[PDB]
Amino acid sequence: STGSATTTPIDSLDDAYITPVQIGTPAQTLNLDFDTGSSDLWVFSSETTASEVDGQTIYTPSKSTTAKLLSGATWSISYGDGSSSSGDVYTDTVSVGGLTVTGQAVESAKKVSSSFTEDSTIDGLLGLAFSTLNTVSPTQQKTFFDNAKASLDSPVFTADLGYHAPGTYNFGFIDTTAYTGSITYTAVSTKQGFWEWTSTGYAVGSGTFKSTSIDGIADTGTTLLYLPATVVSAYWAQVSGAKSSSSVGGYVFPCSATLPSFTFGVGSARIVIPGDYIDFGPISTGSSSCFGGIQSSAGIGINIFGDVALKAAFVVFNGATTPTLGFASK
Repeated sequence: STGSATTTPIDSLDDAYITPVQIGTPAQTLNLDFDTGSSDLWVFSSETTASEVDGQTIYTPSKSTTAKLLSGATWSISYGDGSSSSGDVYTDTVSVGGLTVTGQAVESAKKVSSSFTEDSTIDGLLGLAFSTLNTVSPTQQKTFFDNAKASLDSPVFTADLGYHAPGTYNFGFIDTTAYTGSITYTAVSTKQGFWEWTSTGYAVGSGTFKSTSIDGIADTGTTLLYLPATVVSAYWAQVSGAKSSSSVGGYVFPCSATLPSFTFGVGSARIVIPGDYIDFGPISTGSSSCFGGIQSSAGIGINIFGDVALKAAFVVFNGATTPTLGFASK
């Protein structure tokens, strides 16, 4: 089997992407944030504290003939940005782009943090990291991909995120028309439960490539590119007037700037992030200070190849017995 679904930016900045997901019988379609940095599929629901719902579409398990309470199971997750959610668990039928999993754990939120409430466009998350990170207790549950894997034509999914435009998540096949040149594959460590890999270096604009190992995660659920302070300083040094602002919470730059590109290495291959992808616009409405899309990972504890990086590539998440990651230009 295969599946193919379009993923759409939630706003003009590409802060996140939503993908429609069918849950239950008859189908209830929710728009979920596919997150290769976590491993829970959770939804706003009829059980979510009413004051914490503001415009989201909810899953109502009592209206699904295939929903079953997973007795005794609870979940609770905290994300890198400080947001969180928790609740109980149902199993139900879940379909993505024509690919159907029966008995998928659907984690129903009883509580969500303010960041989730305040984002009316995201109805939940669909985790695509390794199932070892799943938070359901006392019986850990599998991700949608893990459950689908054996049925897929090939044990892979691909992320093809757009810049200020829709893109695609495919399951079970590699669309050879969706990228240019060849896909370069690189080793993955699953030791931390992430799609963790090592970039071979970077360049800023038309500058020379610096060969240096950068360990990080491919994370569709993180907006920006978070890299070591040395790398980030070298980038922003090429933008007149750019500075790190502790009050704002990262590097800012004059909105009048033309940003240089940023290249990262994948083996001997190179992925080029155009400068415009690194512009996250005014820090507040009407400001002439703009927020940068490359930020320091110092004190995150890990480097994160988030959407800024991934949307410059066609990315293969290869879930074979020994997982790997592939990157192509597009």
